[PDB]
Amino acid sequence: KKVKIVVDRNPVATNFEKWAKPGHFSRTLSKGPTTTTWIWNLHADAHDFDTQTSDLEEISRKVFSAHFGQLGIIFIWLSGMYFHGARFSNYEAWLTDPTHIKPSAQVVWPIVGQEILNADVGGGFQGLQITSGFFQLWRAAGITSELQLYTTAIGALVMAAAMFFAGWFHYHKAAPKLEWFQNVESMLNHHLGGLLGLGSLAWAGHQIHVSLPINKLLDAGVDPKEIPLPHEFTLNPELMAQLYPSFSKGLAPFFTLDWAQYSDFLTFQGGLNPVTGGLWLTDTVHHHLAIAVLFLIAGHQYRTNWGIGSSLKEILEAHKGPFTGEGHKGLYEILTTSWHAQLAINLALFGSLSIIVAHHMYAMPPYPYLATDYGTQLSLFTHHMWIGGFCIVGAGAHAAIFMVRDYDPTNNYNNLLDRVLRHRDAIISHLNWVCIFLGFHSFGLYIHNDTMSALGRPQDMFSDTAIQLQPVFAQWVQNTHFLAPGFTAPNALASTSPSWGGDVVAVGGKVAMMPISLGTADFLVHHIHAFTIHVTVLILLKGVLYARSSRLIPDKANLGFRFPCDGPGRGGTCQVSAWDHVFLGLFWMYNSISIVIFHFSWKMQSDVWGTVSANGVSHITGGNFAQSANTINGWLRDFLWAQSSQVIQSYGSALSAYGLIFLGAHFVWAFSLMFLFSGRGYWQELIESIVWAHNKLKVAPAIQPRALSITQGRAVGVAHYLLGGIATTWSFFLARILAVG
Amino acid sequence: EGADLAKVERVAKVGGLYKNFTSGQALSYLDGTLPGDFGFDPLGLCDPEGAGGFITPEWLSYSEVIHCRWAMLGAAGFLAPEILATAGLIPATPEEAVWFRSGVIPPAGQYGKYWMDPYSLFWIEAILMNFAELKRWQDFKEPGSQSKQYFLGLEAVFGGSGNPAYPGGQWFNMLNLGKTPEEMKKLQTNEIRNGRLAMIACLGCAAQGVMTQKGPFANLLEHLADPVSNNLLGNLATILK
Amino acid sequence: VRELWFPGNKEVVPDYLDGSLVGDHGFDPLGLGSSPEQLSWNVHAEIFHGRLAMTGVAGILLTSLLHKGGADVPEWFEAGRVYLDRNPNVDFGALLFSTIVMSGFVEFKRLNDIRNPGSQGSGILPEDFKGVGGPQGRTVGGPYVGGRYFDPMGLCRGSPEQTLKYKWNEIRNGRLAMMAFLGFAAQYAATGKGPIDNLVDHVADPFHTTFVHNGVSVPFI
Amino acid sequence: YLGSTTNQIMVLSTFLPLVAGRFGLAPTSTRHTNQSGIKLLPAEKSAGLVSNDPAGFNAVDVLALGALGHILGCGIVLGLKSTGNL
Amino acid sequence: MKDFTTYLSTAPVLTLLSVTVVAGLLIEINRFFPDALIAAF
Ligand code: CLA
Ligand code: CLA
Ligand code: CLA
Ligand code: CLA
Ligand SMILES: CCCCCCCCCCCCCCCC(=O)OC[C@H](COP(=O)(O)OC[C@@H](O)CO)OC(=O)CCCCCCCCCCCCCCC
Ligand SMILES: CC1=C(/C=C/C(C)=C/C=C/C(C)=C/C=C/C=C(C)/C=C/C=C(C)/C=C/C2=C(C)C[C@H](O)CC2(C)C)C(C)(C)C[C@H](O)C1
Ligand SMILES: CC1=C[C@H](O)CC(C)(C)[C@H]1/C=C/C(C)=C/C=C/C(C)=C/C=C/C=C(C)/C=C/C=C(C)/C=C/C1=C(C)C[C@H](O)CC1(C)C
Repeated sequence: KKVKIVVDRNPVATNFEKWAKPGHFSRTLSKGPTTTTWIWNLHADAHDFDTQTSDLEEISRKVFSAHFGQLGIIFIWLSGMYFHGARFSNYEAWLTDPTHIKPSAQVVWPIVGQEILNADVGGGFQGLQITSGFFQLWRAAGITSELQLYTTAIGALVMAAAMFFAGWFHYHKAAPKLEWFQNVESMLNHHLGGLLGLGSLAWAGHQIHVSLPINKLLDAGVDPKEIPLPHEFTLNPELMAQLYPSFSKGLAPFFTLDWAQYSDFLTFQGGLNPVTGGLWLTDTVHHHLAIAVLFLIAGHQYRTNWGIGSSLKEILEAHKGPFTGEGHKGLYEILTTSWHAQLAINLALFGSLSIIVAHHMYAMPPYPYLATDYGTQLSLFTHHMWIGGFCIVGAGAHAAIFMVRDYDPTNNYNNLLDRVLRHRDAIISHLNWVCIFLGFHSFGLYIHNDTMSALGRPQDMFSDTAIQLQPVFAQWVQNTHFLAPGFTAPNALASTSPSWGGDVVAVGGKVAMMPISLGTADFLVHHIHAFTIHVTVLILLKGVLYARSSRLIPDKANLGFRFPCDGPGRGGTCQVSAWDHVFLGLFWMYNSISIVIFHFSWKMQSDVWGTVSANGVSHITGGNFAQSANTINGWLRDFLWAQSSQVIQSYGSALSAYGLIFLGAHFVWAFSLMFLFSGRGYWQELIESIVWAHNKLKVAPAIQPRALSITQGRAVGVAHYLLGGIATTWSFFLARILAVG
Repeated sequence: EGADLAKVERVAKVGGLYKNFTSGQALSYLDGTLPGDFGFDPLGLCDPEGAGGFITPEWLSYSEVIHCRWAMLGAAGFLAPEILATAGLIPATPEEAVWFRSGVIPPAGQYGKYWMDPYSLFWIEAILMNFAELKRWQDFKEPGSQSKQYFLGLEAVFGGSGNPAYPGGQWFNMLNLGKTPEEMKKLQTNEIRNGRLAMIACLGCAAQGVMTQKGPFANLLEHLADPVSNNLLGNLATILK
Repeated sequence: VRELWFPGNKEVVPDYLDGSLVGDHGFDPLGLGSSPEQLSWNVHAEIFHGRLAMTGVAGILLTSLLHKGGADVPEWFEAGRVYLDRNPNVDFGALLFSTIVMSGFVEFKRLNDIRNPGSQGSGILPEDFKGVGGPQGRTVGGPYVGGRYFDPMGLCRGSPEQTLKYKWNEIRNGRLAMMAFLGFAAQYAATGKGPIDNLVDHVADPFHTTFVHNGVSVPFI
Repeated sequence: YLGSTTNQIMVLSTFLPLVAGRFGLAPTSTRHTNQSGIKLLPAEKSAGLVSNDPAGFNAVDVLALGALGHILGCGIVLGLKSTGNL
Repeated sequence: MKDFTTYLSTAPVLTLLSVTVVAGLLIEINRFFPDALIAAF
């Protein structure tokens, strides 16, 4: 009762004795490495704080300090980015001519002929061509100097030191008690209001006072070295008044509720700025102010030290209906006592958020001169897609882990978790039927197209030239969004994106965004997306549901979350755990996200990206997606054989590195197969012969070479498979988009 | 909860707009000791259970006293240059003897006639205040030290007392004022009330300086001139002009 | 007990830094000398650094005082190149090799003193190079090597109080000299003149000739 | 600006919930609504708040209801402003 | 200290340190004596 601050003083002593002795955290790991399996389990169980202590207080404290360490690492990373922008980048040269200078921020040394990697990017500069979109970000912030990047990098280094000090302090000097961590209402109140709310409000203040006059002058077109420094704009309303007249009235309209007078910088326009190809910074100012107010409102819902407010538990307990029995009874207790439950929820929502970010950033480019930077477009989209997919698979894994370790049937009686666990066969049966049906009517359609094309019967295959499959619903939604401004969005002057329809937004002779048409090929690829997503969710859901028990192995949860098998009995029980379900879900997520990024790349290179020639848009590939994507041979020939020409012919250029990784990744992927098709027994007996060879010469180790465990063999295999595949696609995309575009 | 009635009877006995802002949690640990204890604690920051780090009843009380002393110094030093210039006793135009145009913030103004440039004065300030504050801190941690090691004979006056906020040795209490512990408590409450008033005054002076770009005494005079038009609401149009 | 680098704060490093070493004020906030073997090594290193820095700083001071009477002496930061120019028949590699070979002989002597404290006062050397010991309770070897050759005038033979007083003088002047040489390097980097040049520039006009005004310390001014 | 219709309506929309909350017309820090959300329960003193008011309108009641009054009043003033009224 | 040096002798740190030293050495050799295809003595 009563949310308050509670800490233990000096719980842990800051020594170096435990660094001298590896494996101190785990009782089983202690007593020396008798075999190399000890070496592997030392790392595999380093962060598994559950198996190092049963006290939820200690688990929570370790999690808190680890989060501080992660924040420190992220601040080191940001400091590195800003420092490289300040020193080894052509940012100041790129500001003057953002349309023809290729962004760069990493130079290499002369050491072994690698100097060739220094591209002739522009601005009288030589270096690798970055694709992280940092230049557009900095310009949107309103930087326009290389001293400001140095100041930001040094400030980020100081803040990294602060993060590391905070982690050390809150583990070793003043560590929170468990009842501090369990104040979820107060943490939610502070993450809705204080974090997201005040953060959005502060960013709106920055944009209003820094990013808006500076970028206004740059967009009018001025050498940045003449523009007044941001504090000059901030401190006197005279300059802003000459740029934005409403600043001549000050804050009086704000406190008089005559807010319409701020309409010159608080606009509702939508669309893209014609000169930059990005959203209006006035629109984003208004957006951040609005959502900051909305989050400050959101952060007052829950009850703390005063009577007003709602209780999460009371709200949860009151949502019960006829179809659910007890409903959300016990959900509160299984969320404020298990970290893996929160990790599953947060990872799922975070990966979905990343994917949404990717979508909303290709369609509606938010930074100046970022749409025209095709490399930045493609790289940012693909990167956020992959990050989202990984986070989603992690959500599945940690849902399984909670279902194995932190789930007790005593408090989960006839509530929602119990109801779901009590009919899992129905869910899995129907989801498997959906996967079958979608797989057939998505891939068999492509195979029918292939067979009809190979037979010389194009009048039979599904295409715009023959049997049509037109996305009527998607097209209707596109039209509805187009017709919004002035109808259902009366105060919006233009559509939110030039992808619904309208005109072609082209910047600097390059198309920024033009309407995207959906046809039979788009229908087919969307159903391919649905099929892959459904099989992935089937794998992960089946793992979560049958984590505890199964009609095959009822005592599965007694074997733990991560175990190889249960013997060759019952016909064979290989990969029956939840961990192996995550292991297969990784492969299916890879397949899903890979098809998604292939679809994005081909559709954008074929129907959006290109150059305007004063008479029409000449796309990079010429529109072949609409007619060639209907067949598998079309993807193998018109997208994968054709567009690989820029990566295999990259030797002796600045993209030569992309030519190496493209090959090198092909190695890693293939190498992964070693670990995925083989089994531990072969390797153990091979290592036995090797150890005999060593014994014959008195060079055998005292630490036993042991072949990798079954679980570790599978983990190594999947890690290498994903690494090889993702690196191949990354290098191919980058070389293609940095040689054309 | 419903208060304790007898506990909050003492807060009603200090009078004023207090009792209106005190809570049952506060009265569990604010019983009248520590001067200036009127029970105002809406957030339970001085709660002794689960104390640690810098959120302790001792550190918080010590910091409040240190702040009130620094703020009384700062309020007197905010008012004195401007009133002395407006009175014409000192040679500086009243728009140049303003506290924030003294070189503390070079963008906001400067007084380039110091016997050294501001950065070197800050260097000597850093060294001297490092001595003073580090000695004060090590006396807070070890409540009796700083009087054992040599210091040109100064170590005689650095014994301190019980409460770190009131060392009152041979130097810190030269005049030996408040010879009665009751009179000592009364004077402590004088010091804390004046110090809190000065905290509010210093925050007000900074906010007015941003808000009106003039001096605190000039703001006071221009408010007394026309109260209706020269006020917070009237100045809302011209704020950094 | 004794005087500390921080009055109060008796949380000085555990009693491996008790009031036994010469120059001991409990200054080891980073624990670099905790183990006894490393502590002995560090004592040797500190005394050697103090002596070498005392020699170097005295040489720099005198050479910078001569360079102010107009004597044909370069400053300390350009003496190497100036000499190499004025003596063209000498080879840099030769001088660098000879310095490393002759320094190496005596430094191997000192090394095998540190390994075996009394082993170097025998054989070719007499017995005075055996060392008088000193720190850690050793009665032989150490950074303090008595005899009639490293202590010819006998200023620490006789009167233990006088020996302790002179040991304290040596250690405190050595620490001061090390700090002074760090100052020499920093001033040369920030200004580009000699040490005595900087001192007379400062005393001539104490203002406008601080570290703020050189444009490198406070980087923006 | 003082006394104008946007001032009358702002002060009205801020003051009215302050009256409603004291006399049991609106939910405050003591009197909450049941799960139906439409019937108001009797006052509980479990919040731990004391005041010199007879009824017990605490400072937090004033903060909450005045904040909601400003939300409603800003909405009403801007809605009337943005429709040709006001 | 003793424990810090014991930590610096651990396989994870000493291996990484030795690989860094050997890599730096090969990088230096190739920086001063580049493009050496045969053992020309
Ligand atoms: C206004 C209040 C506030 C704010 C701003 C934050 C902010 C944050 N919290 Mg926090 N929290 C709060 C209140 C607040 N919290 C309260 C009252 C509780 C008690 C229930 C918690 C309990 C809590 C836990 C258990 C955890 C966090 C975590 C985090 C971080 C989220 C991770 C991230 O990357 O986000 C975005 C990153 C940023 C926005 C960068 C900003 C970094 C600055 C330095 C934030 C420091 C402000 C600090 C909270 C205010 C007091 C500090 C002061 C005493 C020195 C984030 C910085 C997580 C974390 O990462 O651990 C550290 C986490 O595990 N919070
Ligand atoms: C906020 C995100 C998050 C967090 C905090 C955790 C936290 C945790 N996870 Mg987890 N997980 C996540 C996301 C997350 N996970 C995601 C996104 C996935 C999908 C891949 C998984 C899938 C997963 C599985 C399958 C398992 C865990 C497990 C665990 C627990 C032990 C982890 C450990 O110490 O292993 C040790 C750390 C390592 C072995 C480091 C190696 C990890 C890979 C190989 C690095 C990849 C290489 C890297 C990208 C660089 C490649 C370049 C190369 C050339 C150098 C731990 C509490 C384990 C568990 O038992 O839970 C209790 C478990 O088996 N997680
Ligand atoms: C980021 C997450 C986070 C969270 C959830 C906490 C949470 C907590 N911290 Mg902690 N801390 C953090 C980060 C965090 N800290 C960091 C990054 C540092 C290093 C600087 C510290 C250093 C620190 C110390 C030294 C102490 C704590 C203490 C505490 C506890 C007391 C809470 C309190 O009273 O704060 C109250 C906050 C204030 C009274 C004033 C806050 C003002 C600071 C400067 C933040 C303002 C910056 C703001 C976020 C950005 C605005 C910009 C501005 C220019 C407008 C509490 C459990 C205390 C403790 O020991 O627990 C009992 C304690 O002494 N923290
Ligand atoms: C009106 C503000 C005020 C008040 C009422 C007090 C009151 C008190 N202070 Mg405090 N003090 C203040 C401001 C104040 N102080 C400020 C701004 C500082 C920072 C410099 C200090 C620093 C300080 C320390 C370090 C200590 C005290 C102590 C004390 C207590 C000792 C009794 C005493 O001498 O009373 C003070 C009487 C008055 C303040 C009335 C005089 C008012 C005039 C204007 C004073 C002007 C000073 C004078 C002109 C300078 C020359 C006089 C002298 C050199 C001959 C007492 C309760 C000591 C203590 O607690 O003993 C255990 C203690 O150690 N004070
Ligand atoms: C920055 C954002 C906001 C910060 C809020 C959080 C800060 C918390 C501060 C709370 C104070 C602590 C307890 C106070 C409790 C308290 O007040 O103590 C009572 C106070 C002093 O009491 P004493 O210490 O003298 O007690 C002894 C006597 O009271 C005996 O009865 O007496 C007063 O009434 C003075 C206050 C008058 C206030 C004058 C201000 C006039 C402004 C009016 C504005 C209205 C119009 C505005 C139009 C725009
Ligand atoms: C480990 C450690 C150290 C060192 C310990 C070592 C490494 C002892 C053994 C050292 C040895 C064998 C050093 C050998 C050095 C050879 C040198 C320095 C040759 C130098 C000649 C050069 C660089 C070139 C001269 C040209 C000149 C300029 C003119 C032309 O004609 C051309 C050319 C020949 C190229 C020191 C620092 C001394 C102290 C100790 O405390 C720590
Ligand atoms: C009680 C409580 C409890 C509950 O529970 C919670 C809460 C609510 C949180 C609370 C409250 C709080 C508050 C009110 C706070 C505030 C404070 C302040 C304002 C301070 C200041 C404070 C203030 C201060 C220090 C000030 C100081 C000042 C100074 C130094 C100044 C200086 C100067 C001068 C002379 C002049 C020149 O030319 C400049 C300079 C050099 C600059």
